[PDB]
Amino acid sequence: IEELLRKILEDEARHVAELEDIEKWL
Amino acid sequence: IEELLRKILEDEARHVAELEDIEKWL
Amino acid sequence: IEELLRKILEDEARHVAELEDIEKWL
Amino acid sequence: IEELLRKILEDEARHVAELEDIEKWL
Ligand SMILES: [Zn+2]
Ligand SMILES: [Zn+2]
Ligand SMILES: [Zn+2]
Ligand SMILES: [Zn+2]
Ligand SMILES: [Zn+2]
Ligand SMILES: [Zn+2]
Ligand SMILES: [Zn+2]
Ligand SMILES: [Zn+2]
Repeated sequence: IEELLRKILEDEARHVAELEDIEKWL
Repeated sequence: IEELLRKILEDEARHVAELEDIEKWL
Repeated sequence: IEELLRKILEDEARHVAELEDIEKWL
Repeated sequence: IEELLRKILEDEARHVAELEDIEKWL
């Protein structure tokens, strides 16, 4: 469970950064 | 932008799958 | 923990649908 | 599209916060 939660956390954080990039590009 | 959005949304769908498995394990 | 996981699951699923909308609109 | 993306990314940031709390509770 620990490893899976860490991976979701990582990916969610990356999404914030990617979506902020998209917002700026749009 | 379209390709990046698709990668993000596919990962969001994987999060549903992973969270559902965490629910089962808990 | 159960209630919080359910809410994240719900929201992730909604994001798939919203992001697929954005993909179509773009 | 920009407003919707902002709502999504703000929720992604909340998921990091919520997942981190779940880690602590577990
Ligand atoms: Zn995400
Ligand atoms: Zn991702
Ligand atoms: Zn992921
Ligand atoms: Zn499953
Ligand atoms: Zn999401
Ligand atoms: Zn949301
Ligand atoms: Zn949420
Ligand atoms: Zn916290």
